[PDB]
Amino acid sequence: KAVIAIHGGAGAISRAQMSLQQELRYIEALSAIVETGQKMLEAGESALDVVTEAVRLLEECPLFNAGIGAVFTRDETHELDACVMDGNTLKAGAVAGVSHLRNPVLAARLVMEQSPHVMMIGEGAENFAFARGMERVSPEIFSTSLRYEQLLAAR
Amino acid sequence: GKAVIAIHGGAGAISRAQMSLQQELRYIEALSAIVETGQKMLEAGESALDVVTEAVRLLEECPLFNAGIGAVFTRDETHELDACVMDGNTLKAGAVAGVSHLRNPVLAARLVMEQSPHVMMIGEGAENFAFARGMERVSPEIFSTSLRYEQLLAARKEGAT
Amino acid sequence: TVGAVALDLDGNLAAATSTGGITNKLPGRVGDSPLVGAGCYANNASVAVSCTGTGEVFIRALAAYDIAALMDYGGLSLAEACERVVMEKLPALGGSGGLIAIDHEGNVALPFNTEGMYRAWGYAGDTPTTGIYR
Amino acid sequence: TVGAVALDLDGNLAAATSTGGITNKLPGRVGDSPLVGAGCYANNASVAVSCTGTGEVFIRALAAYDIAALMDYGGLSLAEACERVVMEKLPALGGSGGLIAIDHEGNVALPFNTEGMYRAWGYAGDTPTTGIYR
Ligand SMILES: [Cl-]
Ligand code: NA
Ligand code: NA
Repeated sequence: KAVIAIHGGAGAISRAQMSLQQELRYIEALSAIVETGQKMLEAGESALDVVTEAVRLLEECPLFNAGIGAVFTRDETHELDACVMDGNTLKAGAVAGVSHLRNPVLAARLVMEQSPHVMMIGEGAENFAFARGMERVSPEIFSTSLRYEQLLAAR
Repeated sequence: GKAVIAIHGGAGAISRAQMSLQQELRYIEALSAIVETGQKMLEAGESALDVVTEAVRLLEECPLFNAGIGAVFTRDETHELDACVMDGNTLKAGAVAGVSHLRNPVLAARLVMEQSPHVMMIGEGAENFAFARGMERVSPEIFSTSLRYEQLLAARKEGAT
Repeated sequence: TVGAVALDLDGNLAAATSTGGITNKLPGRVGDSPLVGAGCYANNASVAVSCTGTGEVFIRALAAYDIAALMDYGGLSLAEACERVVMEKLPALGGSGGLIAIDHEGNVALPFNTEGMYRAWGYAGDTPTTGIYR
Repeated sequence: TVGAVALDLDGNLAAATSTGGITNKLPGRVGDSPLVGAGCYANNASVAVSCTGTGEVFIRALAAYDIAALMDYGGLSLAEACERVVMEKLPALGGSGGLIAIDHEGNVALPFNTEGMYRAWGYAGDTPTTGIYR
């Protein structure tokens, strides 16, 4: 019957560079978020609300390259992208290139439910969100020392 | 099978009732010249990729078609242009969305494919990438036409009605 | 919106789609045109597709790639695939428009469910056909 | 890149994907994550999918929708579809990464061809599993 899977990205992971204390932090975060998702499904929440909340938590968690803890672009900026899709209606919402929205997945969901559109990009996506009452955040809120150091290393 | 080209300039509520043969003939002659260009290229052994690039470049250039020059207007009386190109040989693809300062989005899309590791670029980011690769910057008003502006004024009137 | 698909003398397929979007568009909105597998797709093993129509439905239905999958996985002909996508599924989903498609055997299809689609096609070294209405 | 797929007690499937993209990214670059059928897809008739890896390749192979199409039109199992896409077709294009998928029957797959994928899953009223390495 009901079931959730989540991911926090593939390819970024190498045993030889990871400490066990980092592995544990990731196990704890993954386990806490999948459990939130399980409780929701047992309580009769929809697959759409469940995937929305799961991805919201992964965004908020600085360990994961989405929302807070986003990687940096070449210009030391954050450009965020997200999509959500409802298998019952084939309805879908998506934002690309957003910098001033805390939870891209919630912006994507706002495009799905409060526009006739599927995909919005850039300032237009953000203005659409703000007009529907989504809060404007400063772009520095996603910035982390860990990700910034990875940018300097890449150079 | 045999080498072949198909082109379109868009599907929609094209009303025989409203149209005169004279208006229709402007569309037929534009389509006929462009497809004939592509056939000539195919006959001379040009690549499918260069044929579709050139056919769409001409449809962009032609003010009758909603792509490049003759782009419809946004709610803000601006032009936001999008395009894609895909090579069935390599399955490489190139694409731009929401660009206002590139004359030929299909040429920018092709540039993303050929001169970046990427498939899709948007907005100012797409424009700065193309400028850096030596594609020209244009004024957004080069796409503006009276016929599309009058269509924006009619859509606005309908909205208020 | 505008588009081209081609099969060349060497058996390569290619597809290109370009648009200014829609009259009165919300700034930042993106239709199928620039989205691989929605408004544009090309694979030497199947088809080259360029689409035009109600962008949200062509995205949600992955119209261009769907033509490829229906042929490759479903074993439909280009004609059956175009009928399925353009004349049945897109209208059921509340979308309107059309597309142009050439398969790896040089079959050509220009389906549309609208009053018109501005279109032309022609085999190398043959007379072209043009069209506006059904 | 992060994602979630879910099958609820009413038989509905949903998927979401979110990303900050790649370290040192060219401004304006868009990967698979926001593109329907590439990095995210859900259809009650088939499967919910969220992807992660070399975004250019997930776009060119339309990974998420290809799982759905193989199952829907091909009659492949979720496991067959995941093996084909993740283990054969993506590497053939120089793609690395993985995805999470739940079918309409509540089968779950978390394929990847990389050294790692941060992942977790669990049935409702049951004990969750996490995973980093193979
Ligand atoms: Cl006609
Ligand atoms: Na995060
Ligand atoms: Na034009």
